Amino acid sequence: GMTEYKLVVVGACGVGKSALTIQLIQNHFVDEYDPTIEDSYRKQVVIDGETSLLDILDTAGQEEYSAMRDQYMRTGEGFLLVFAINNTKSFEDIHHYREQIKRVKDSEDVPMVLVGNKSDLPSRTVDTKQAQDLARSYGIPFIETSAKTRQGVDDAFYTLVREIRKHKEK
Ligand SMILES: *CCC(=O)N1CCN(c2ncnc3c(F)c(-c4ccccc4F)c(Cl)cc23)CC1
Ligand SMILES: Nc1nc2c(ncn2[C@@H]2O[C@H](COP(=O)(O)OP(=O)(O)O)[C@@H](O)[C@H]2O)c(=O)[nH]1
Ligand SMILES: [Mg+2]
Repeated sequence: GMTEYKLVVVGACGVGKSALTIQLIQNHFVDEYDPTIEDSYRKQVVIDGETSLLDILDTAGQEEYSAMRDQYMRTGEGFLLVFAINNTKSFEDIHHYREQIKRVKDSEDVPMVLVGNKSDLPSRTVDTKQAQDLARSYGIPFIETSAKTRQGVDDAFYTLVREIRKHKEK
């Protein structure tokens, strides 16, 4: 079939994984999506002239969840590491998600983007510099998003696809 990219969205409960995914797919802001629904969503997109079918796993369950997730993690070509700028714990969790990804990818080199969500909120608790510096250490892009305003949403996913393309050239 057509060109596909397998994307997985991860990060702490409540960071906005679902809101980001729904903004990408449906172009609206959902503020009360069941925090427990884990499903895959698709979108036909054009990125730098390339038409592809994005397959996006919006994760929600505990660390050990299902065979279907294990399968999605294995096919996963790129990962959005999401935290919320007003939640220090979600940022502190980031290495945990990166560790688990590297584990499911047989330790291999994995396209990723660090995403600081909820950029619209006034009471920032996560230091922008700390996020930039962490992303730099990982060798990955850092993008600030708001699922509310849609700022950064396309950039986050499209950047991830571009990272996958680069990886595929090796
Ligand atoms: C509100 C519920 C929610 O959004 N949750 C976020 C994800 N859940 C979670 N908690 C801890 N550790 C997790 C993981 F390690 C992983 C995971 C597993 C394997 C590879 C990569 C990866 F990110 C996932 Cl998908 C979710 C985790 C808690 C609930
Ligand atoms: N202000 C603001 N709220 C957000 C944003 N993204 C998500 N939320 C809210 O944060 C809560 C959790 O979002 P959700 O997408 O369900 O998080 P998930 O558990 O990671 O899937 C919901 O009340 C959303 O409306 C954002 O960018 N800005
Ligand atoms: Mg969710």
